[PDB]
Amino acid sequence: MIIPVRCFTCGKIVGNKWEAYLGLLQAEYTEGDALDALGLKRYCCRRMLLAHVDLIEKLLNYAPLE
Amino acid sequence: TYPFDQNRFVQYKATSLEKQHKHDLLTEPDLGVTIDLINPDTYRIDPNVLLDPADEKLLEEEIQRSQQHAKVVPWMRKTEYISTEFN
Amino acid sequence: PYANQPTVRITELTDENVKFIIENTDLAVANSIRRVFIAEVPIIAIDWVQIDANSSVLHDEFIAHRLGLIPLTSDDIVDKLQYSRDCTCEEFCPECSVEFTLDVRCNEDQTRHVTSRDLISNSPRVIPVTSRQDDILIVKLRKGQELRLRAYAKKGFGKEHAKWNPTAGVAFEYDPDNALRHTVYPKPEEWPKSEYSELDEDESQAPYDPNGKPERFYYNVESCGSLRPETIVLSALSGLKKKLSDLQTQLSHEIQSD
Amino acid sequence: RGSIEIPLRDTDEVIELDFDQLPEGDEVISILKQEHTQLHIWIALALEYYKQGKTEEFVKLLEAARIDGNLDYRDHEKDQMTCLDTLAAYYVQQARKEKNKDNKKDLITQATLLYTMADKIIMYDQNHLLGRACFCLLEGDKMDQADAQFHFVLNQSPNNIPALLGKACISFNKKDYRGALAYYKKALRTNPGCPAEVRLGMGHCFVKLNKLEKARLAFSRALELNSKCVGALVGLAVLELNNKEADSIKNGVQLLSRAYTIDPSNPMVLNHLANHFFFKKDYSKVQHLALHAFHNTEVEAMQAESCYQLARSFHVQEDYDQAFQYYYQATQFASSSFVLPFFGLGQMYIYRGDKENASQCFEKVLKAYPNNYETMKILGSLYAASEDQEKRDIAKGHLKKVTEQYPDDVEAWIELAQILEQTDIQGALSAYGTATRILQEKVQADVPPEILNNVGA
Ligand SMILES: [Zn+2]
Ligand SMILES: [Zn+2]
Repeated sequence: MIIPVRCFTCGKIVGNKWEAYLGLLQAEYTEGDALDALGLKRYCCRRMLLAHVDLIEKLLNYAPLE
Repeated sequence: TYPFDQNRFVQYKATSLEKQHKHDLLTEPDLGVTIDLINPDTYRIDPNVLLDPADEKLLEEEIQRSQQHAKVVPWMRKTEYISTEFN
Repeated sequence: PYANQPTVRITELTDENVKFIIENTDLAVANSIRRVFIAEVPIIAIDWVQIDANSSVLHDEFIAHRLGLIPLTSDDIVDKLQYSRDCTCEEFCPECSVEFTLDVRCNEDQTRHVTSRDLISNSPRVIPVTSRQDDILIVKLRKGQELRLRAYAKKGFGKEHAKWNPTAGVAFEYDPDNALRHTVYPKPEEWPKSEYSELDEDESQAPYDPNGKPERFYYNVESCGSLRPETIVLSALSGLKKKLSDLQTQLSHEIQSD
Repeated sequence: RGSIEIPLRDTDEVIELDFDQLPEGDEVISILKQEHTQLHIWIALALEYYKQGKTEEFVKLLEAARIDGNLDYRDHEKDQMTCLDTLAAYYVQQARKEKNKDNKKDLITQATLLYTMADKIIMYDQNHLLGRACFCLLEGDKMDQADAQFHFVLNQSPNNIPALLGKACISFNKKDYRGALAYYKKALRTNPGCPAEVRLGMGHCFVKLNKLEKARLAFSRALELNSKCVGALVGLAVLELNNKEADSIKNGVQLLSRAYTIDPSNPMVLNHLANHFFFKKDYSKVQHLALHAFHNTEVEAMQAESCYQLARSFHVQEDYDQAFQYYYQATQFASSSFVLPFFGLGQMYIYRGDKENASQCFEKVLKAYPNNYETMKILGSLYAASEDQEKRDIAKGHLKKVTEQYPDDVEAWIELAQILEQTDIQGALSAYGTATRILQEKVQADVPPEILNNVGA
């Protein structure tokens, strides 16, 4: 839903990289060069960002008020 | 005994060894630069200071790898996220 | 009949990780040190969350969980604070906890990101790592949604909950060339060389060393930032030494009391 | 610039002196002393004569300036000490480029005598420590003392770049290129005035530690600022002369004939032209340049190579008597330079049946690195006979090096079986078995009876 705060497998904080990840993809870094540039080496950290589906952006389409 | 030939000459093409030798540049014991502080009559830095990029790259010691994440592969693709508007 | 004399070399030291080699020593000691890095170095993490108002799209346990995993810069204060279970005071106090507040409301159209930048400590030294790069996202809020809560962080082991684990990943390796054949490759040529392989590119693995012992241990202790990476190691050695001292005290009491 | 106004006794600055002519430096001292000009004009014209490219007049006119220090100048000793600083610094600078009529000590005693008189007015100044520091480089000792005297200029008043460059040559003398390279970075950002292309020494340290991408970029810029410097051109030759495999015309012409025509009195380019011609089979010029590449050099690195070249030219001529002494001088001058002179004396001691010392001199060849050619040297000059594992072990280890590689092995298996007849008899048999057929592919030549005899034995 939202980005996990820590890579489940190892422990590296990945919860501060999602918006950075997407911004680097918007610089049109290739998808693994975004991860190489954020500093995710282990494939266990890389599958945190590659696999993450950011559904909270859809949940925020629904209005509580306004 | 077999009468082995005495190695009295260079038959071997040992020039393979002489050309590889990196002869050090020892033209002057001060490494080709005069150590003094009275000869600098002129100065480059006068307000039109000179800065060539070929000189800019020599200021660094060593800064200049692989790109194998980018490789094009027909059994592999990319990914897709959550926008706001779609089909 | 006595201890071996371990020796250390740091090969790299960043503010993220230490690489170092321990020589002599013993495989069991080196691995127990690895474990203490993972599970018994203390850090400060959020472990109490009183949610006053939450209307984010994430339910309170989810918010609380995420706050738990935010690392805190307890590089020093963790060695000062008591475990709350051991502190003699009826509530949390600044001698056994650090209070945190989060008070955010999205009163604007743009989707407000609540981040660790919004966790306000009561102690300028125990702050979320990304406050001293980007901040850890705790929630995205729509207009009119809010999240007000206060939380306390407390000292804990990575053994209790992973929130208190200080390491991102402990690399641990010994006998890089398999001279001991503790691992037995069916095809030793399909295996790439270790980072620390001393072998040439010709031969695949070191010749079997029958009388050999594992005697250099190559570490890479990567921090999650809650402690400096060299502080993880010094704190794990202190912690393991203290565990053993406590065990010895209890032993001496059990011996003398028989 | 072109002329200076002259302070006269009467009607000062109505009259001027210009430096396009080459006047006599003997009358200058008299006119400066009848006109009673101030001490400043002395150094002013000294600099102008230095702009003309004249190192001798600059140092000789300033010598008589010590007598007229403060006659009537009203306390002008500061300009006097600035005058004598040049006579305490340019003596050491000119002692290195000695001529054929003067020696080194003739300028050392003059750089040591007037330096003490220079420190009588002002001591430990921005340049006085430079003289004490560079005094140790001229004798070849006390490098830490010169480095400690160079460091003091940072704590007094480091108002120039060559005030710090002195430590990098001393870091270079102790084989510390990291500490010298870190000091040569400050030489390019400032870039003060110096005709010696201060960037040349920085391109020298980019040679080591695999920075060929940097040293070329330094030498190229030094070639574009002034093509007159040979130290930026011959360096490219020493980069390229390894590639004697393609475009060799570039190495002979662009990097050897140009450095020679612009500056033929250089033993480095003369040595390199000599070895270039050695491969060309032009021995009539190799020894003439090597004779001219030998008498002008001072450091043993170049002269040991010049004698190695001369002994190489005489060896190929079946002239080993003169080449033995040239090989001996090549190793007596510079022994830890390269493996080549040890190999030359190893191949030389074969002559006159003194092959005992060829083994001792070949031993230092393996200490650097083994060679497919050096293994057969001591294999051929093997004094191991029987029950002698001091020399047979080396023969075995050399034969294991010739056995894997195939440099047209013909007699290698013979020398294999010649040792293995005491050891397992099957190894000698396998060696003679392969040696029997290896002697038939080059020509139709029958097997000599000695091998079929040894195999039947
Ligand atoms: Zn991970
Ligand atoms: Zn308390």
